[PDB]
Formats: sequence, structure tokens, C-alpha cells
Amino acid sequence: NSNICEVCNKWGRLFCCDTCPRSFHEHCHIPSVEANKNPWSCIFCRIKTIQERCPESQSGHQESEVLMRQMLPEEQLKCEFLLLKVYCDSKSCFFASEPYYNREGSQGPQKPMWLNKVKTSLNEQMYTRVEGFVQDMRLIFHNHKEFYREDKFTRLGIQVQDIFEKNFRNIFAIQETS
Ligand SMILES: [Zn+2]
Ligand SMILES: [Zn+2]
Ligand SMILES: [Zn+2]
Repeated sequence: NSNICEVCNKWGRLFCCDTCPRSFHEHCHIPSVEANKNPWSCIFCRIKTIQERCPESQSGHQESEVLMRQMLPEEQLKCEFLLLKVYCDSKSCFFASEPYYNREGSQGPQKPMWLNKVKTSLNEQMYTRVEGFVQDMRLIFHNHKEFYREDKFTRLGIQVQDIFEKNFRNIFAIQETS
């Protein structure tokens, strides 16, 4: 197995996947690495299994259909993996914890949002449809773009949104378009 966490790329107290060479810190994995279970399969492996069991799940889908899906166990897992893919980028540090807003010439957002809040919300089963999760994730980057206006720091919102969107299209097998 790898000797660094797949998500944060640091060593430490790592839990190893039994079906692939990835390793994780306990709270870097989503959901947090389970107490017992031997063997243990990581989220990458669990998603791969869904795909292998139903190869047709990879045919293209309309975003609007994906968003209306109820958060059954497979959709819950897919959103957890999508969230984890965002944390895998180092620029996610900017969006992880609760923000505050005091910049001359801007006003903070009406509805602040951050990754760890989405993480808690998924853990607590607060989202009933995929749309709930996706709306909160997109709000993170939208709030950032609006607040930072012309400061070049706005680009960090663009960059991490692009990671989110590419992974959303992959995980939920959104029909490819130009
Ligand atoms: Zn880690
Ligand atoms: Zn694995
Ligand atoms: Zn099938």
C-alpha cells in the first residue's frame, strides 16, 4: 500500500485499503474509516464496484435527471466520493472551514457555505436529493467569486469549481457535449 494519505498526501496514522493500494487518514476518507470491517474497501473501490456491477451506469445522463435523484445509498456514496475528490486538491484548504467577510467594497454572502459543512450535512443525511448537495457545492464557489470581485484571488474559486464540475461529470456519467 501507499505510505501517504491519498487525499492530503501526508504520512501519519494511515488505514490501508484491502482491494487497492490506497491509504487514508481516518477523517480524510469519506465516510470516516469504519471502526472494524476486515477486509475494508475504500470509496474508490466501492465506486468501481457499482460501475462493474452495472456497466450501463456509465452511459450518458442528463444533469437535470441526476439532480432529481433521491439520495439512496448509491447516490449518497457518489456524493461522498465527489466531495472527497474536491478535498484531494490542495486548493480545497481555502474552502474547507467557515469563512468570514470583511473587505472594503464588498459585502459577505447571504448564505455562507464551506466544505466541512457539506461534509457534516452528508454525514447527518440532511440531503434528500442529489440537487441539495450539488447546490451547496456550487454555492461555495459562487459566493467566493462574488465576494472577491476583481481581486485575482477570485481565480481560486474558478480553479476548485472546475475540479468539482469535472468530477461531477465523471462520477455521475453526465452525457458529453461541446
Ligand atoms: Zn490525509
Ligand atoms: Zn481501495
Ligand atoms: Zn445493470
